[PDB]
Amino acid sequence: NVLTVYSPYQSNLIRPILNEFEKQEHVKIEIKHGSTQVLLSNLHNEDFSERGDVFMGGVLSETIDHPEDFVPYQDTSVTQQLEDYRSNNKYVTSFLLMPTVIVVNSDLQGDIKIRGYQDLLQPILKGKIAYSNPNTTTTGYQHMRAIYSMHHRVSDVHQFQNHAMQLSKTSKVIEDVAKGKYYAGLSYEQDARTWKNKGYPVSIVYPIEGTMLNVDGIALVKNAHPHPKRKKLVQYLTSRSVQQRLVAEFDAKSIRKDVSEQSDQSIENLKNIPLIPKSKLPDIPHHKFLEMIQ
Ligand SMILES: O=P(O)(O)OC[C@H]1O[C@@H](O)[C@H](O)[C@@H](O)[C@H]1O
Repeated sequence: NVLTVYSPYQSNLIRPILNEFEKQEHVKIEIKHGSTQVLLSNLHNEDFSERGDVFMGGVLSETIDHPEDFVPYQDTSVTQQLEDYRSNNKYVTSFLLMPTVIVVNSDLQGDIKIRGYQDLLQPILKGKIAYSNPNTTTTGYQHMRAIYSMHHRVSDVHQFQNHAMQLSKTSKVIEDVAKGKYYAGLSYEQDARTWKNKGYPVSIVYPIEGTMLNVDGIALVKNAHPHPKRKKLVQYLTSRSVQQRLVAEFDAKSIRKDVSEQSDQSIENLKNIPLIPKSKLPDIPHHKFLEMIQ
């Protein structure tokens, strides 16, 4: 009856289009939410027979520690995807492009300038910046990579961590910044846009030193009784019309070549974002980088 999806995404991004899939395909979709690595660890310890069917969200092509929990599968539409971001992981289909961002409370900021990671180290901001657990979250892990990528110095990562408060959940960062508990935080584009569009005093900052771009992925979960419509769901989520819907409604950044680019107001087009070049990312395993910065 039920197709189960693991997703670190928030409900407001995926519940509507997953509802549209229910309406079109007459299948009931339930979502298991959580931090990326928490979902992957819970999935790993799940019986084959209780497991869900699809994992969507997170930098799956680079942070799946147990490939034996997934089925080798990429959607056929990878041929229509942007050349620079096609998954090199046979278990993962690229789904969305998600810039990681700095979020600033524009009511608390005042005259303080925050242009990137270096500005977060200003003494006035000490202990008043937040980020999420790099061991459990995609956002915290990708931000620590971005800081390390600046000069490939672990001391830069430690300097930031000694300056900021680590939170358990990524979405707690944007909530506490938007509500005025912190001056700034390390978040991602869609989560920042959710609260800014709700009227909260939130500024979205793309770090001038280099903005990490997440290639979010979709993967089929190895279970005993896979729902036979799960490949239709992956095709649905990576299709042109559905990707166009995500772009039009959320200012999402599509993985496809044949979908519009939309950067309403303070959301920036990828061409105007100082992305960290691939050549600056050292190609270091997920677990090893976490050992490096511990
Ligand atoms: O709670 P998490 O693990 O940070 O995940 C929440 C989100 O983080 C972003 O960085 C990713 O681009 C999203 O795909 C999603 O994973």
